[PDB]
Amino acid sequence: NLYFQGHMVSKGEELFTGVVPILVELDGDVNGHKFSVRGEGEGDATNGKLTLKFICTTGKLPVPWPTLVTTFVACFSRYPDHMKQHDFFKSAMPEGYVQERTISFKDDGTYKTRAEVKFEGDTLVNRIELKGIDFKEDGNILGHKLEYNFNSHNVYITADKQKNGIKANFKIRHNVEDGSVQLADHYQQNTPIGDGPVLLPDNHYLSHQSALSKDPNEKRDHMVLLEFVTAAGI
Repeated sequence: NLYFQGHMVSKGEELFTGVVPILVELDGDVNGHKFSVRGEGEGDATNGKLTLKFICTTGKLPVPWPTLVTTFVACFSRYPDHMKQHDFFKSAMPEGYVQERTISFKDDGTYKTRAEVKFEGDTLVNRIELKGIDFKEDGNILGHKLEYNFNSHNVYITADKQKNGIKANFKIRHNVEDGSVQLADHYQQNTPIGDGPVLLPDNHYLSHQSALSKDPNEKRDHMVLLEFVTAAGI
């Protein structure tokens, strides 16, 4: 008798009832400084929780770890039941979506990132290409003057019916070691990788909270990240 695979039958938010393994791979280039990062962990969409651990595979990371948190999977957001029809990220799965950002650091350079978030086998993969230009060698970023912590932020989402996708805009505040704040202007676009229909939502926001720590037994440059994300606004 016949055998049916999980994705032959199920799609969308149903692939996220359980705990999904995550793989993150980033190839970076900032002012000609090339680096790579590999991360792995789990995502629990029912609770809006994800745990990730990142290791710089090319040695010393040339930017501070907090500047990369936003680049390092909104499909694990906790959407309340009264907002199911507005969860674009889960509806594009398993084929996934493309996430593109421009991150303009105030008084400094800009990141441009292109990421594909999709299932590879039973693993949720976030594969990123990052290009950084016009950073100051003494600035807060290349000079490693950012504190190792992260603040909570809301990501304000609007539909983009033109490109069958999503748009978002938000400011990130990085604590600087001298007591000031380094601003990171995020502009974001999301478009489905596949051709199937996707939920295009009314205006709403994702609420992000993050916790960074270290593993004292890991000698490679690394970051441990706990994130909680929930949806709200309607």
